Amino acid sequence: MMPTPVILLKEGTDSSQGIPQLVSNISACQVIAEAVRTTLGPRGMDKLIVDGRGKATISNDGATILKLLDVVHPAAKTLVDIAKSQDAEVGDGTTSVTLLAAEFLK
Amino acid sequence: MAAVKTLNPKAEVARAQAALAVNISAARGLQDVLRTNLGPKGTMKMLVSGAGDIKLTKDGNVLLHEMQIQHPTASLIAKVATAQDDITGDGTTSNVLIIGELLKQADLYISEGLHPRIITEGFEAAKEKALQFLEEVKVSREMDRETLIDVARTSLRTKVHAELADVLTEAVVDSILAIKKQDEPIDLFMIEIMEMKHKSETDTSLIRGLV
Amino acid sequence: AAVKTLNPKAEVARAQAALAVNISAARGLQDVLRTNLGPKGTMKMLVSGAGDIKLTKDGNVLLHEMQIQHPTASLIAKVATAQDDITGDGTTSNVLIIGELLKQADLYISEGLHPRIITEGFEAAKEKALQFLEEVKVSREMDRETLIDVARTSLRTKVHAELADVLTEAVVDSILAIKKQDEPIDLFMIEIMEMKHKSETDTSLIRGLVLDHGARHPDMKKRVEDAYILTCNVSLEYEKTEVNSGFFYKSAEEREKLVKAERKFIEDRVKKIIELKRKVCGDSDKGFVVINQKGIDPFSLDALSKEGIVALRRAKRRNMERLTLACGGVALNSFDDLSPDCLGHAGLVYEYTLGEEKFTFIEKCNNPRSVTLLIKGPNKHTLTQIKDAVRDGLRAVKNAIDDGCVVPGAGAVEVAMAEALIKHKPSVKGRAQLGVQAFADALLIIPKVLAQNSGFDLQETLVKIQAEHSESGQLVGVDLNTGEPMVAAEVGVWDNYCVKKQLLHSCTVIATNILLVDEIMRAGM
Amino acid sequence: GHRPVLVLSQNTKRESGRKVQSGNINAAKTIADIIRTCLGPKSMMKMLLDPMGGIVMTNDGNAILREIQVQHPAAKSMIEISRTQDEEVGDGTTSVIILAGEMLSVAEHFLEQQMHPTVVISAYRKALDDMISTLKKISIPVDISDSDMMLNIINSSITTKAISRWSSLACNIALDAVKMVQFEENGRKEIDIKKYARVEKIPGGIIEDSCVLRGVMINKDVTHPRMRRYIKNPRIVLLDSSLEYKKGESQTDIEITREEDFTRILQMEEEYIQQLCEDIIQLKPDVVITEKGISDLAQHYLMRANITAIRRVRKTDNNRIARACGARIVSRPEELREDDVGTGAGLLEIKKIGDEYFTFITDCKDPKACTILLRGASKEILSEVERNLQDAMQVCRNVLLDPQLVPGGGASEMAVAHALTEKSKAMTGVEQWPYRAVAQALEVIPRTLIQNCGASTIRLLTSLRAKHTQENCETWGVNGETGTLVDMKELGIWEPLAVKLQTYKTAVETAVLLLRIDDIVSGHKK
Amino acid sequence: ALHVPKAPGFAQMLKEGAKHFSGLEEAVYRNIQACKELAQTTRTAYGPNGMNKMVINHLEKLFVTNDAATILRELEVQHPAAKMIVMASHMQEQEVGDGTNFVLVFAGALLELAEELLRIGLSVSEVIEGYEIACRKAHEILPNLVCCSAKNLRDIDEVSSLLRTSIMSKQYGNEVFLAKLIAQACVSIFPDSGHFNVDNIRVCKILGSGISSSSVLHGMVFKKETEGDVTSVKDAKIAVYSCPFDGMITETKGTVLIKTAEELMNFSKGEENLMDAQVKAIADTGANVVVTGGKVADMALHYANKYNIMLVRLNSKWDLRRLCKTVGATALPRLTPPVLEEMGHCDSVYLSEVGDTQVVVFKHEKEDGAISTIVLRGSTDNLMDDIERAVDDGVNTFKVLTRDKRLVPGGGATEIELAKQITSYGETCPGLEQYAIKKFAEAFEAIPRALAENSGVKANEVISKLYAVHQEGNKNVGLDIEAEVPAVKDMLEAGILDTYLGKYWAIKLATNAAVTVLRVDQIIMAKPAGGPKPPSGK
Amino acid sequence: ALHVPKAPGFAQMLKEGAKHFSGLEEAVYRNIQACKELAQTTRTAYGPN
Ligand SMILES: Nc1ncnc2c1ncn2[C@@H]1O[C@H](COP(=O)(O)OP(=O)(O)O)[C@@H](O)[C@H]1O
Ligand SMILES: Nc1ncnc2c1ncn2[C@@H]1O[C@H](COP(=O)(O)OP(=O)(O)O)[C@@H](O)[C@H]1O
Ligand SMILES: Nc1ncnc2c1ncn2[C@@H]1O[C@H](COP(=O)(O)OP(=O)(O)O)[C@@H](O)[C@H]1O
Ligand SMILES: [Mg+2]
Ligand SMILES: [Mg+2]
Ligand SMILES: [Mg+2]
Ligand SMILES: [Mg+2]
Ligand SMILES: [Mg+2]
Repeated sequence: MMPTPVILLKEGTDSSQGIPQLVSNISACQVIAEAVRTTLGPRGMDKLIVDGRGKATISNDGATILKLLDVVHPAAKTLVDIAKSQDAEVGDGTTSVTLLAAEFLK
Repeated sequence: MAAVKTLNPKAEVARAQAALAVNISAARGLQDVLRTNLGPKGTMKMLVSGAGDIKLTKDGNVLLHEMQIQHPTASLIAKVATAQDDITGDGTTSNVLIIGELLKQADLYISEGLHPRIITEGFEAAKEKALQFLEEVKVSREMDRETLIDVARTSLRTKVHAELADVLTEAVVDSILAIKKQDEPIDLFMIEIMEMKHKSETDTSLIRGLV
Repeated sequence: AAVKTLNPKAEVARAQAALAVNISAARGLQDVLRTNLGPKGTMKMLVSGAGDIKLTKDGNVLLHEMQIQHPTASLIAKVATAQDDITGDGTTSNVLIIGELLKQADLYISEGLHPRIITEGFEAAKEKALQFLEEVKVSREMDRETLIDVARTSLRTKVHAELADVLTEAVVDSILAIKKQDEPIDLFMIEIMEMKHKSETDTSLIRGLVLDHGARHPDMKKRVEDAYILTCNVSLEYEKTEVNSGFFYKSAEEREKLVKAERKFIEDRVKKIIELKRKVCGDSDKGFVVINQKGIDPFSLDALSKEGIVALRRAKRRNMERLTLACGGVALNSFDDLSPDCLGHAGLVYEYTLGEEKFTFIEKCNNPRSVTLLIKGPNKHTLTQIKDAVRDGLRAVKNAIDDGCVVPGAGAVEVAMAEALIKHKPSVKGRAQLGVQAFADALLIIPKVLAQNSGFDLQETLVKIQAEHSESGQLVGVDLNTGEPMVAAEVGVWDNYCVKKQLLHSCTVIATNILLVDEIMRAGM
Repeated sequence: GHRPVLVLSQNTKRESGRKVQSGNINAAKTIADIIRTCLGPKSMMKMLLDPMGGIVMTNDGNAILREIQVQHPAAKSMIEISRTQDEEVGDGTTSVIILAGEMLSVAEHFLEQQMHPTVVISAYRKALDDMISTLKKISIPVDISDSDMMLNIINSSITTKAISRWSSLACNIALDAVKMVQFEENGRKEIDIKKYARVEKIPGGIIEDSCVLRGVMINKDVTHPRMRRYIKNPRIVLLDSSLEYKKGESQTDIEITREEDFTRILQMEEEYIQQLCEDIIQLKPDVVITEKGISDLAQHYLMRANITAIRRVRKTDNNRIARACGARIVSRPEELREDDVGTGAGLLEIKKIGDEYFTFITDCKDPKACTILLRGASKEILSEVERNLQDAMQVCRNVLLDPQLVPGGGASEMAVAHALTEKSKAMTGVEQWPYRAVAQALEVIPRTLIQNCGASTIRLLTSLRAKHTQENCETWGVNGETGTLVDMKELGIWEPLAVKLQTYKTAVETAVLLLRIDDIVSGHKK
Repeated sequence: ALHVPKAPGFAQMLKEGAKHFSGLEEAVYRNIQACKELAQTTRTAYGPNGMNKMVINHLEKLFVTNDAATILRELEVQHPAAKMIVMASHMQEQEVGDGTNFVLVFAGALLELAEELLRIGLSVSEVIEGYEIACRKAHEILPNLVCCSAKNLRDIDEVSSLLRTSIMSKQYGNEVFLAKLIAQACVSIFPDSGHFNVDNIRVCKILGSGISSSSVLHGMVFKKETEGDVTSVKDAKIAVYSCPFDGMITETKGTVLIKTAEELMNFSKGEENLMDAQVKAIADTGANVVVTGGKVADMALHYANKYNIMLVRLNSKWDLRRLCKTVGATALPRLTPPVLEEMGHCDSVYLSEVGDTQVVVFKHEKEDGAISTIVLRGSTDNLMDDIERAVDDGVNTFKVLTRDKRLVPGGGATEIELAKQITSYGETCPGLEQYAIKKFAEAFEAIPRALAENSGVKANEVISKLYAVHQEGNKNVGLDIEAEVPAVKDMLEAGILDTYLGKYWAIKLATNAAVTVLRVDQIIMAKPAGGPKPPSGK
Repeated sequence: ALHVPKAPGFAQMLKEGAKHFSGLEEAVYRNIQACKELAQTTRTAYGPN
């Protein structure tokens, strides 16, 4: 890399490319799936999430948990989006969609 | 911008016309300051150091050393004048003036699209012809007392006041003639210079001995 | 220093320092603007604080977009601004001549000469040069070919050869369209409109008006073949009473009656327009176009559209005069007594849509006295550059038309003037001959810079041209392709006589005033 | 706790004694030295940097002084006296500053020698009285009907400015404008060049095209393009009231209960506009100028009668138009009468200069107001030319008011100095020494002229003094260009007596004022 | 001897934050480097095998796309020369709708080869002249490279086949289904008159069922609910009002002046009766659907419910005009009943529930109408946005085909043929312009090179094979992306065809941008400002 | 047009803390004023009184 007195893009622009960035995307999707993994089945459990104001939400629904997480990873947001889509179209299976997508990527 | 500034971001660079203009501006500033030194009718300069010591002089080398200057071209011209003073002991002001005027006259043509190399070639040819002419015009003479008196006066009148110069002329001529041996190099280490601070400036003289 | 003693926070440059500061600033400006001169000059890209990109070659545009905070630069910029405002050309030459005058004057001042003698020599040389310029001008009937040559001379120095060739015909035809015999040319009647949808060579001349707004009603026709034009300045939208009226009703029916009667004032004028349209054209072939400087509310828009009338609102103020001159109607501030004799005529009116904005074309006028130049280009900076180029070309053609004389270009008149000044120099008494020589050398800057930009050497080209001029007596300039002397009059390189006279006067005055400044003060704090 | 206790407030400084007098005199000398080099035909210009980003490149002393901000109160007093000299007579601004500085310089010597300032002030006042007497004695009359003499006087006034190159044109412009502005009504003579001799500067063109117009010129265009831009012999009606419907002063609200009232009220607004326009038209004018807006309907009604309208003209411009074309500004058009209609303009022409429209009401017959159209290289050049023209017009009006002249080129200074010395030769008290000091300090003007010319000050000044010691040599001065002694009857450099009297009085009074002062106190609030 | 001062003149007068670059090395090479960097940034997303890029702009908005124009728009490009090239790409997008990546890569290749020519000794003027000559030669050659024409635009199969190539570059895996959808939508639009309006195709994005569930609707879909009790109409007679569904009021000021008890007791009853009469008059024309652009009064809604009138409120006027075009209605400015010629008609208007969003559907049974809507389904918002971008590309391709029906082979066949022909023309030209012409011809190799690089094969072998085949005399042979090894195949038979107008405008704009960048010799940059955008951008 | 730059040459080459006074008014008059001030300070202690 060279200083290039006049830069192409403005300072602070971060770029990630190649195989490592897609492996990182897969890892982020794995993390998102793990965030709701335990809430599946008749022996599933509930998660408690506290927002900034201090109110807590207790839920077994995968879509609710994913919405309450402030996910900012661009690749990991796709799992939240498909969970919302499954909730909208069907209403059930919002955990299975994330588990299956992350398992495909893994 | 430049190639150098890419490798070293905090680098100061002047390229081509910029560098030439910087050098010529520094030379012209030095010439402008040292113009008033030349000749017996030149003006005395007043130099005050950091500690507050007062130094009055007209010498070109002394003024160059005592100006508060931080320019590279000034440093080179100061080195040239220092060598001039160390070897010949005279002509430092003329040295600076001629360097500055040479640079100005060269810039007179370089600004018209002429390459500096042609100017330097002309300078070399003119220098050769000038050296030949100077060899032709020199006046070979038997260095009697009168000629040495005239030379010493021609230097000291420029350096100091006319009456003090008249005294110092006889002083230096007699001092040189005393220590001179026939067909031998003159050793100036054998003329002690001692400073006393009680009488007037015209009371300086030559002692045929040691103090 | 006295000022610093009275005001500690004061900046002062006195005598030789003042002269050096002024001359250094002038030399820096000249060094920057040297590369602009001539069609072979280089193009500069200017980026503003907001990142706006501007590509230009004007001396004035460059001067304003240069990031300079110098007093002498400000004075020279003001001189160039006046030059551009009046003559419209010669700003780069203005800066170059000012800088070279200052340099030549400093050449003698550094030898102990007082600036007053140099200024006297400058005055004498300026008088002689003006006399020679009067002698050398070519008074010719300004036919189309000469105007084409002048416009090409300006535009080739301003833009690429093909774009210059297109703009030459466009500018000359636009000027000739609005020209009236022995009557001053009003450049306000040539509208300049920018569209950003095609190539730069698509710029052309529409013998009519192009409006940057279209009909606001979807049901109005988008193309009208034979159109009556009604240029009006009457408000067709709802207006409130000036004296705070307000309504008072006691029932819903009364409110409905008041609502219906609230718009009768506007409906009366809309009905007058509709009745006039019905009277003038009882068939659907003829069309009616209403161009209103004021607004039209949706109710009146619908009422007009139901009658097959195209209505445009919020037109430009100058567009009233432009439409009156082009279509041939009468701009109306009221509909008190409107008759068919107040209607203009257009042989084709259609609306062109480009992205979000819409444009209206009013073409096929009988004999339009106001035309429009449609600037087209793929980029905004291309449009701005073409706009500057057409401004310069219009100014050059108008100047050439104003006084029938025209001056050969390519620096030929500079060389001839310098030779005449050298010949006249012995007649000048005193030491002002040095000032005269400095003025001649400063005048010689234009062929020097032209040869330098063309890639040749200043000394050889200049001496060749001067020898050719002295041997034959002809007006020979610089051939930018070969470097040999060339007769500018025969080839077709022309310069405006008024531009040269203004150059001489302004450059001499500003150089004389700058040379006599012995102090710059900043003590107003 | 335990805040300090003290009599005067904090940051209240005070200096007293010889220090205050020395500081005041040094401040005055510094102010004089600022503009010392801007005197004479060979003066060099100074470039001033305005705080608001502007540039003032001028040679006038008053402009330079007023562009400089100072802290010492003595310098403030010097700037004030320069401004007063500029306002009173129009020139002599850089001479009075130098004279005051020299007088204070020669008073400092007596202050250092145990002389009370009151004695110095008394000697200064006696000297000033004798200076005025001698100046009135050595004066000569002038025939104001002789145009050549007036032109020569204006030339001598403007030989020191940057306009000396076009001196002939400048003198003609100044004389014509001053004679045009000259007015007399109800037995009161008046030359108001501040309000009726307007200078308009248009950058571009050449200065040789600048001229004084037999009329006025404003930067205005027709309200509507259909109006004529060229009328041969226009009948001009001037207004200072709106030609549009406006709300009344009292609070007014309408109440509408029937259908037709809204349209009726709008029609009444239109009818009021029509009535106003008809009232204007009844006088059959050719052009209407007002200071307030004109409605579009009013424009239509005026155009129906073939009348050109200019919308928003400033009050001063409207007054100048009224004076030039013989009109009378009216407010209510219903009270317009035939006398108020302005006939006398010989042409109305609205032409285009550069990219702007300008209205010309020139060719007036016997106009009492005029505009001076200036063309030039740039704005700063035009500003300096305007300042020089102001100096020329002020000198011309001073000569018209007082037809006396005194020799220039320092001749008056040396003549008055010699007369004062001769008078002092009979003085016996201690006051004679400051008296002679003032007499000799008067010689600073020819010395400054010689210094600016570049000649030898000592030899030329001694020769001038020896020449003035003779009998008929009160008109012998110094040539400021060639640096030689010459009789002012040959060179022709004469200046108005009023200017010299004002300069002398202001210089002596400033010296007295600054000598009276001691014990400077500062730092207090208001 | 410690510091290097600024040179007297312009260097000292320059402002503290300003920057000045002059000369070849300091200006032209830097501009070429910046443009090459931008081209390299966008290169990888070229062709059917191009890869999407996640771009997050300054507002934390995520874009997943392989559209070059969108990527350049979201990127915050600061270098002025790269800004100029981006302007050229956006102009190409506006004029045609496709070929932005072609413009970018061609400009980058042209500027790189221009830098090479400048380094070997050529001047800027010579390079520019050679580039212009070669561009004119290319525009002359291009009409001869046309292999086929559309020859029919009212056929679903033909239009789908034509748009397959256009929308195969994006959504490579499933382009046949999207081509069929866009073909149906475009054929519904484009009436007997030759004019085709791009804005007549609307896109509705509803989450839930994957993009395979998308469909085309001959009408309008609005994401809202009816405001009344009626939710379905079978023979709709829409009446459209631009005015609020309420009794109109005076524009000046309304004041109910009551002077007696009777007026006070009768005012509300009279207002109710008046509004009831107005609604009954509207309903007496048969209008069973009322669409308004303003608010709806409570009494108005009550009386609409009483008379079995469906109420739909369209907040935006653009939607109102689109609905008027769809159903052939007239936006009445008053609440008067519509006359027979200004009442809209629709085969069916009903309230539906797609996914989890309530929608109001204006449905035409006929396969015609002024406006047709494409209903996009998907599991992600970004996916539907990318599908919408592909739909826009297909619609723009159809518009271009309506403008000009000529087609040129894709897959790099046209670029290789142009390069070969321009190179052959290069030797015939004596003088220094031959180098620039040859470099202009070589710059066309960047298209097949990028395609081969993205497809995962060796670009050099592909280009060698393409030259061999084109020298044999086959001008319709391009890169075969359906292979694991460098291979070529005929593009006319494979149906991979590019529009003639797209290539023409892309070549012209790229050449103009490269030449204009080359013309710049000095750069004077002002100090950057931290202002919160000019007011022009709102 | 808001600041006065240093004159090219010696003025720009001068060090940051250095001072240069040249010419009659700038040097000789200032020196004479300083000497006069010193003499004034010592003057009042001259003679028996
Ligand atoms: N084709 C040409 N051949 C030779 N000289 C030309 C040609 N065209 C213009 N010139 C010269 O170039 C000058 C124009 O330079 P230009 O860039 O217009 O500067 P400015 O805008 O300040 O006039 C004219 O003086 C003219 O003599
Ligand atoms: N040609 C001349 N020769 C000699 N003295 C002149 C000449 N012209 C003007 N003067 C003198 O210069 C003075 C005017 O100088 P000026 O710059 O106008 O100062 P001020 O602004 O104070 O009037 C007058 O007193 C006059 O005597
Ligand atoms: N099936 C295919 N086989 C080979 N090449 C193809 C195929 N489909 C499209 N292409 C090529 O892809 C290119 C289009 O790239 P694209 O990503 O659309 O860039 P742009 O949007 O700038 O046109 C065309 O030049 C075409 O030759
Ligand atoms: Mg479940
Ligand atoms: Mg020596
Ligand atoms: Mg030009
Ligand atoms: Mg005066
Ligand atoms: Mg594409």
